[PDB]
Amino acid sequence: HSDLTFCEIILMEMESHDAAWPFLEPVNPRLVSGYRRIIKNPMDFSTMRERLLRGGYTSSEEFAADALLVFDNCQTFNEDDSEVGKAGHIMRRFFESRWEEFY
Ligand SMILES: NC1CCN(C(=O)c2ccc(=O)[nH]c2)CC1
Repeated sequence: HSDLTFCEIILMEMESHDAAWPFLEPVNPRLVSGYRRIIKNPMDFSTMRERLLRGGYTSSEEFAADALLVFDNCQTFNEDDSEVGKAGHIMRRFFESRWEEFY
């Protein structure tokens, strides 16, 4: 129970983060040229919210995997100095910090 409750705590805190804006909704490949081709497994906070709400995480590890996928995707598609990339670095470091401060 504590696994998914912390997952809920951190997910809520990421969803409400100032730097969360590139990750609140799935990237729309029709608006982002090359995204479909470059990013094999899209992931975003709302998709993680949907899976978490639907009970779809077996362990806290799977939730962390989806989160890390959000940020791996971000770093794969965006320059580190891009606005989305910079936000992704803030969000990634935030996630890793929060994750480690519990686990
Ligand atoms: N509604 C938001 C605004 C724009 N937005 C991006 O531009 C983006 C995010 C991640 C990425 O990898 N590439 C582009 C995220 C969705």
